[PDB]
Amino acid sequence: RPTFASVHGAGQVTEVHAGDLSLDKFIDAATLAEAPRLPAANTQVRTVLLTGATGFLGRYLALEWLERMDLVDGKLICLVRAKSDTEARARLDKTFDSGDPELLAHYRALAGDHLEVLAGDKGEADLGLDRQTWQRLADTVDLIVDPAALVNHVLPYSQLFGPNALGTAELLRLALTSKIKPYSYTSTIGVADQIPPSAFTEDADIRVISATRAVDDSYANGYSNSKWAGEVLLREAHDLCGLPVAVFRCDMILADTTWAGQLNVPDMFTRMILSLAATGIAPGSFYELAADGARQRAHYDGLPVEFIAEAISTLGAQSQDGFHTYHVMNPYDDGIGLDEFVDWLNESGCPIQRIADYGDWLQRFETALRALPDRQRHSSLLPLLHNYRQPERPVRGSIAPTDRFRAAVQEAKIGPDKDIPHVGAPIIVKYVSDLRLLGLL
Repeated sequence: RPTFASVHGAGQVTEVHAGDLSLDKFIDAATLAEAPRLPAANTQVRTVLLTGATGFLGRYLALEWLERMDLVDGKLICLVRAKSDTEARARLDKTFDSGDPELLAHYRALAGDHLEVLAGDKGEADLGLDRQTWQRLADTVDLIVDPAALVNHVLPYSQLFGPNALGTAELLRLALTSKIKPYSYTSTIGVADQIPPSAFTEDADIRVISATRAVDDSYANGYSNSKWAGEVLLREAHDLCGLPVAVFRCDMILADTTWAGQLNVPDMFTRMILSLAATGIAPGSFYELAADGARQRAHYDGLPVEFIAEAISTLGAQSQDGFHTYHVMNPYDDGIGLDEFVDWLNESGCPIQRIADYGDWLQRFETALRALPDRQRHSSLLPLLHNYRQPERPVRGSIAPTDRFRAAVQEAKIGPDKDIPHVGAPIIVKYVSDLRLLGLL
């Protein structure tokens, strides 16, 4: 099998190059030679392969695809990690049994005729699948939707290579066999960590603007490198056979209001809301104060999960030809930041008082967190407090450009706003109600 050492280490690896991620290292010559000669899958999608359905964004994508497949009497095939197909199906079923009877009924009804779950692993040859089954997927899948990844901000690229880079290449083997398949991929806006902002855009070829990258100790260095590698491989595949590709660079994915009991508990944002609610204390401002000591206008760049899933699905690779990259970010200079979230929590009846001095708040906050019972404390912000030692510098809008994504969302009239949504009080309040349902508050 291809490995991080084999691909990038041909001393230790201190830098990686886009050029090293050539398809010949991952895919056999016969497949590569044949790919440009193959026919395309039917433009009308009737079979979808979705990875990461047990994930937070992934489960929302599974609902979108189950609904879409229900329209056309089609099939959704989900690749899930488990020791057997039966166990894999049980894991997915559990994902949707969260204390919301309506969600459970909706999933069950759709799943009965439109869902197939296969146990597998992206890092393994043939996705860990039986060869005949892999061939069936190659023959029948009309779209690959691939949000699965190991999302870990502290691990090195050497360890994230298998699930995130090699895993992309394995899916590409499928996309390049029998019939050419559109591929929708989620990346991270964090790939910009090593790219000059003046050069970073949606339209750019990632291989050109990020040809060489460092391997080091900076935050999320490994994770961002791993996601970049998947984008590079997709670019190589597109040059080879023209497969339609949609890359969605995401960041903060928030909970949403339709279904109860659905949160990404370990996520830093979830931990922050639980912590504020449980302790009842917030700082005068989460952000740097102005010269006159006033609270400054700020914006929290995050988007609710249902909107993101709908956008990835509607604007994805099956929707048009070519290679398209989108920045799934909240671009508004709307004044809705962490301080506003605290105010919304209070308006909802969750009493949170402000401690004016940031340092004073931080010490009181750590003490209060330490005093919480184990179940709350374990899911709190305490293990991540080092990230909050200083107040945040406020930003008006997003750090990333969103011109292509916003225009596409507006053109497709996605969601209630027919545009990228703002974050509102219901999103924040949903964290509290869900935390209560889950037993954390």
